[PDB]
Amino acid sequence: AQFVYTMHRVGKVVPPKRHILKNISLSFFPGAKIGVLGLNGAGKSTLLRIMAGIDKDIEGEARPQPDIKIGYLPQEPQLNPEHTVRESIEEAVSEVVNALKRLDEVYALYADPDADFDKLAAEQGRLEEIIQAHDGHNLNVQLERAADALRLPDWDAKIANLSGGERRRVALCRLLLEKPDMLLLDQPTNHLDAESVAWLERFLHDFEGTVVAITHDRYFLDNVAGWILELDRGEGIPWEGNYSSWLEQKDQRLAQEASQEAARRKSIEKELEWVRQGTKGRQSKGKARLARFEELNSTEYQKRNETNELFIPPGPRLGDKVLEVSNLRKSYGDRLLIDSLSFSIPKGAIVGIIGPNGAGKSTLFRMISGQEQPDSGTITLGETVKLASVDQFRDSMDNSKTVWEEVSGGLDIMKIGNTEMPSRAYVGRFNFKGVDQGKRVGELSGGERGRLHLAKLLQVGGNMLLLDQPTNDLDIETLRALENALLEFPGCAMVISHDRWFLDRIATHILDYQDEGKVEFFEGNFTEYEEYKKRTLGADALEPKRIKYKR
RNA sequence: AAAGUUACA
RNA sequence: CCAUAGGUUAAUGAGGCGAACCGGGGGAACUGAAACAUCUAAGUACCCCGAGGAAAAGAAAUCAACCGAGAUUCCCCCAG
RNA sequence: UUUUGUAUAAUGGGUCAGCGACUUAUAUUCUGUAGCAAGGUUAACCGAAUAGGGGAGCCGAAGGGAAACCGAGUCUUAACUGGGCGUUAAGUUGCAGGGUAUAGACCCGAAACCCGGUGAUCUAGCCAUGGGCAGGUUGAAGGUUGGGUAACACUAACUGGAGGACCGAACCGACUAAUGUUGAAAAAUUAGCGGAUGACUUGUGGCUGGGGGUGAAAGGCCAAUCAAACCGGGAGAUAGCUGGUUCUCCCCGAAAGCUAUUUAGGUAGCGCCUCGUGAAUUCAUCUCCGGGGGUAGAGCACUGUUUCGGCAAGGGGGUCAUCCCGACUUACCAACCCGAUGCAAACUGCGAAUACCGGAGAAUGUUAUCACGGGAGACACACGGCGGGUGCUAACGUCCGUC
RNA sequence: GUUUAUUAAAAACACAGCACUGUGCAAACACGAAAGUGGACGUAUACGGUGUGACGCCUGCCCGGUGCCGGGAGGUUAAUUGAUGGGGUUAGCGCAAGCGAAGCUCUUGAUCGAAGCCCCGGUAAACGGCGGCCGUAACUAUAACGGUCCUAAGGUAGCGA
RNA sequence: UUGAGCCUUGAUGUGUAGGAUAGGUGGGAGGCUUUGAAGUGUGGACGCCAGUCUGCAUGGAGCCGACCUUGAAAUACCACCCUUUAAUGUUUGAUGUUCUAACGUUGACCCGUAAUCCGGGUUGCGGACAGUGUCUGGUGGGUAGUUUGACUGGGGCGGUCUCCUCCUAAAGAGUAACGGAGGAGCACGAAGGUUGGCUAAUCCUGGUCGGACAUCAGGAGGUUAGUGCAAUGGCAUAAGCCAGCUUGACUGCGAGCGUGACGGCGCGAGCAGGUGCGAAAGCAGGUCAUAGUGAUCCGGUGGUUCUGAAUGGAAGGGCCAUC
RNA sequence: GGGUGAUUAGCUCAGCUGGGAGAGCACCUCCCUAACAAGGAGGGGGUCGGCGGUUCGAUCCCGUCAUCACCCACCA
Ligand SMILES: Nc1ncnc2c1ncn2[C@@H]1O[C@H](COP(=O)(O)OP(=O)(O)OP(=O)(O)O)[C@@H](O)[C@H]1O
Ligand SMILES: Nc1ncnc2c1ncn2[C@@H]1O[C@H](COP(=O)(O)OP(=O)(O)OP(=O)(O)O)[C@@H](O)[C@H]1O
Ligand SMILES: [Mg+2]
Ligand SMILES: [Mg+2]
Ligand SMILES: [Mg+2]
Ligand SMILES: [Mg+2]
Ligand SMILES: [Mg+2]
Ligand SMILES: [Mg+2]
Ligand SMILES: [Mg+2]
Ligand SMILES: [Mg+2]
Ligand SMILES: [Mg+2]
Ligand SMILES: [Mg+2]
Ligand SMILES: [Mg+2]
Ligand SMILES: [Mg+2]
Ligand SMILES: [Mg+2]
Ligand SMILES: [Mg+2]
Ligand SMILES: [Mg+2]
Ligand SMILES: [Mg+2]
Ligand SMILES: [Mg+2]
Ligand SMILES: [Mg+2]
Ligand SMILES: [Mg+2]
Ligand SMILES: [Mg+2]
Ligand SMILES: [Mg+2]
Ligand SMILES: [Mg+2]
Ligand SMILES: [Mg+2]
Ligand code: NA
Ligand code: NA
Repeated sequence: AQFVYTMHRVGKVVPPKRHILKNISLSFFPGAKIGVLGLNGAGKSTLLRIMAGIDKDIEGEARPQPDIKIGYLPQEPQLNPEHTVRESIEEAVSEVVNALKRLDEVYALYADPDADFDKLAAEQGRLEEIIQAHDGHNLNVQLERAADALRLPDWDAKIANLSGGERRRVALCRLLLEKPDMLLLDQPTNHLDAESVAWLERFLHDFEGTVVAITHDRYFLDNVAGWILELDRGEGIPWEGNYSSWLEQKDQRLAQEASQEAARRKSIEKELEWVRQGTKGRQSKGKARLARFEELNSTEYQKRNETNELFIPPGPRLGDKVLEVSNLRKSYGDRLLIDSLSFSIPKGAIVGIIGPNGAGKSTLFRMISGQEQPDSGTITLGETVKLASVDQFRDSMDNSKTVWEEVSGGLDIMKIGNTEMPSRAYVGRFNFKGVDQGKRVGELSGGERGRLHLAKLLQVGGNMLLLDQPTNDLDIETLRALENALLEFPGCAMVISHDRWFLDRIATHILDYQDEGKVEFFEGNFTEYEEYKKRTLGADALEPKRIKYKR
């Protein structure tokens, strides 16, 4: 069984001397499915950037087999805002389109005999060969089939005027149109809804080539992965099994490491007590034991686990009238997202906003924050309400600035409502508890980017929160910390998310989008929402179709 | 399940 | 009945000793390195086996450089 | 002899006579001398063999560059106005001598390491075999006969003769003292002392052998030797350590410092010594001239420390609305400004004498100066004067500078 | 009883007794390149090693450390095997460049890979270990008692200048 | 019993539009089935739930193309086929059980032989285990060879060991002590280069929250400030502070010096080539200076046909830059 | 004589090359109770040993002294 990829002694060093990856020796075999786990900063995206060939700085040797295609989807897929849907899409088939245009230019040869045959007719064969390498002529059908299978927006739509989920779908389609042999995915379900994620995971299970996927979720991982690469601090640990068994193994590993560190502390204290005694005569003391103690005094890497410190500052006191919408309606062109929506938000409530992609979830936040003007108006907030909004996109932070400068603005004392707070203490409240204040925004990882985003955008101190997909790149630990912080909140919050479990653990009012632009509002949590649906239900259970890619 | 004590004419 | 091992009798040799030299089987350490462990001393001292008047080697599956020389051994250079 | 320094009460020598320590291979550099000279010279070897042949070679006349390569030039560099190394000075082979290298390498001297053998006639254990233990005590089990008991159990007397049992000779030891310590004796004698039928003692003969044995275990014993026997060899181990180093005269004449050191008592480069060669009013002294100081002394503008006055903010405890504006007390702690007065290695708005650096001028001085080359020794210093650190303004203390 | 022949005869060694442990016999163990011997012409009521040391009353708590015993799941892991990638050479395609078949080579090293170690239990007549500070009762004299920190556990019986 | 691979035989391929599950080109015409059907009843499998594939039963001659309005055409073969899958083979690999014939036997019997040695022969029992050889991981004071620094008011213990600043240090340099005080093992693509511009600390007076001290205004003062970090020396022409443009934090050299015992270290005008700033004169080969460090060996990386053990390459060397 | 460590609320102790400074029980009030204990609710405390120092911060960093706790004083 010839492998597909190999890494031997692969090591990476980041600023100062930090071995994110140390001695990672691995082989990737045909038909494999690997899920890469770890905390927010472990080095998963680093390892995939190495596997994509983008990073060659590493120590060791990492290489794929020759003439195998690696399709790399990062966790920051960039697209051309000028481009429309088709203008961004065809770049994945640009060879065929460019060659076809060249054929159109060449066809004037047989009209005008200028440099007739010995100069370009021979190259016409090379052009027809590059068409033949693909289907080429039946290309519009390929594009239509891909768009149908991935539920892409119509090609006339622009890219800036696109929802985050559909943006990720465009990136997925442009990646998979290349038709590679090894997929590298960096959180491929970042902004996807339930149907999109289910289709993607079925496709991944069907994929013939190798798949290496980074995921902070567990159910999609149980679906797709064949084995897990833990990727702890420094070292990568393979594992055969499911997420819960791997979790058990991980707790056992961390408990053993904690016990060994405690024993090390014990032995070091004992030997220090020995070192701090006198010679007692003209006898040994001994340099061998001194050397043993000096080498025993070493350094161990503590886990940079976020855990429960996510600091949501308390806003101003909130009256009973918080938010009210009456007959809200919004449409774009001919497709309408919200139609005759009315609801009131009692104080203290967490509102789980759910629905498919581009259904209007983010545009609702735009109206509430006042950046968009509804057709049917009647959005209102109580006079005590102070709004703090967290966007679906992090594209507002200066990647040059450091963490502390970007969060705090450079002022040593930070004002949060009534109380002045030390900026360094406030930043450290968001797990940047060391010299992590010095890291650059661009050099931060995706999960650290989300944490810094929350830190910068919760400082306004509003007692109404408008969080749009707040747990995008976060792992389970930061997710739990955020859930606890949201629970210990005096004000009220509206959270848009696609994590059903995270939304269920905190939501008190469900705002769910449906077809034909109806936004059903339900006061209650997800358990009683499901119970209400069961009480007044409809008889069927089959959502998907799982269309195809090939042919 | 827990439930101790509290000087006399 | 086999046959072999074994036994018996003959003839034929060799045993042991000896100074060095010679071929082989094993093979130190002190010392030097200003310590020492790679390294050196040194394949030396020593032990053992086997010859001979010498012994070993010896007649290219050797060198050399498109010219060539022609088995082995020893001496002087090459060259510290 | 060793030392800073010895009559030293530090070492060595009783004395005589004899012996006793810088040698010999090669190789290399320098000096003298001899021969030839841009040449000199052969080695092995042949040889009627100190000749004569033999020129294989070696050194020299050309260097530069890592090299290719170029060449009285070359290298560097894109190139050098450049710069480094060379060109404008004879070598070579003997002989004698001074060094160095390898050999024991000036002589003597370890404790040790390795190799091969000799030892269990001493002593450790064990094995086979066969001897020794005067004399006297105590009385175990068991047994018998009676009492007993249903039978036992038990009990008495008699018996019996156990025991790493008791006392004590031979025998085996070795606790105490004295003597003896160039002894009667390289461990004993004398007077006492312990065991003395046992894990005893003893004869003869065996067996275990050196990182091995044996050990009722002390590192004990293994031929008067044992934390690794003895004999022979490697072997003249090695010894930065000690000792010793032998005839005479003449000339010059040190150092005990710096730097480095697995280095401090060793060594290396430099300083200082000597010999040779070559060179300049080269060097030294004094006079004059041109310089830089930040020392002694002094001073208090600076950094600090100080006293005393005069102005005096502020600061600490009471008299009050023991919140405000503070409204009033210091026989005041107190730097800030001024007037006086001190102190300072790490203070300076000042500042010598000397010393040092350079120039000129004589006189004087066996060139005293510098460079190169051969040979060293020395790198433990001592005290005294002057300037100081340290110490106690101690030390024949210790550490620097200078004489 | 033994011991430092030759300054130590003792409280030292031994000892009967005790315990732990190994050992199923071609025993463990020891001497020995080996053969083979002892153990033993014995056979777990036997033999070896270790500690303690008649007898009497006893021998408390700690398995965290070191060792030993058991476990096998997972991790790390040797020699082996030599996939894969890279390079050297060159028949040719080019005779300007450069590429490069087959072979042969240099290197790199996928896959396979046991015991140990990590890990999980046990074991102290295995080697070993067996706490602080503060307050508190008719005098502060002391604390039966209490608070708290730490530990693997905090020294029990009995002895004690 | 399995694991893996390979060859066959099957089975399988729901987009939209389309008659309805359409893999790809085919390449061709009609074949299929009658060697018994286009079906009904029945059983399993797949099932993107439409459905097409299937073992059967009497009945056994009709299903699609061809026709085209779809990007494409009609399981209407064998294909070498792609995708998944399942079966018999095939190799191999693992584990297990049985066997005997290697091997063991310190079981019995027989012979050599008048011998509990040894050998041979029968037989029993184990048995490809055990055991040994080579290679290899672990353990291994059982044994062996060694190491285990120096200074030091004796040694040990404590402290120190390299570099920078001041004093000791005696007005040139240098100058010791286990003398007296402190620091370094870096920082900076600006905090470097230039060209312009600018001048502090502290105090007094007036001024909204606002005072002992924030920002403002004017007066004294005159560097008591500042310098990336110790101390010393220096700095107004600022070496201090601000801004524009920038990369001289250049490459090859280098008269001449200073300082070292040397290794080495430092300063440097000027020359050549290119550059930045400035209108120019000019300045710039790092930073106000003095700390911020490590010889050689060995090896790594890039460049250079300098070398290349017959020749052409190459390996390995050298040179340059660097780790 | 030399060396080391500790100092944090009333007590015993945790405390990030910074971030009012924390835990048990003590203390305060209120419930519960005839009344106390125990139990339950609320609450407050601080020289971070002290003058010192590179610092965006000194509790943890920064020489020192103050005290109590140790350790060593060997050949001699
Ligand atoms: N140049 C850099 N210098 C210093 N730290 C860096 C640099 N680049 C990245 N890092 C750090 O390396 C860490 C690893 O980041 P990385 O993106 O690999 O993590 P991740 O686990 O893959 O993230 P995520 O799951 O959130 O996408 C982060 O903490 C990041 O800040
Ligand atoms: N300016 C616009 N013109 C046209 N269409 C627009 C415009 N802005 C947004 N849309 C579209 O309208 C829909 C609204 O989507 P929106 O960004 O509000 O979030 P969502 O789709 O509800 O959520 P999510 O961000 O999670 O996908 C999307 O389909 C989006 O592409
Ligand atoms: Mg040796
Ligand atoms: Mg030596
Ligand atoms: Mg030695
Ligand atoms: Mg022959
Ligand atoms: Mg006398
Ligand atoms: Mg004398
Ligand atoms: Mg001569
Ligand atoms: Mg003998
Ligand atoms: Mg007597
Ligand atoms: Mg005898
Ligand atoms: Mg011997
Ligand atoms: Mg001898
Ligand atoms: Mg020798
Ligand atoms: Mg004289
Ligand atoms: Mg010396
Ligand atoms: Mg002196
Ligand atoms: Mg244990
Ligand atoms: Mg085990
Ligand atoms: Mg040893
Ligand atoms: Mg200027
Ligand atoms: Mg220039
Ligand atoms: Mg210009
Ligand atoms: Mg080369
Ligand atoms: Na990532
Ligand atoms: Na959106």
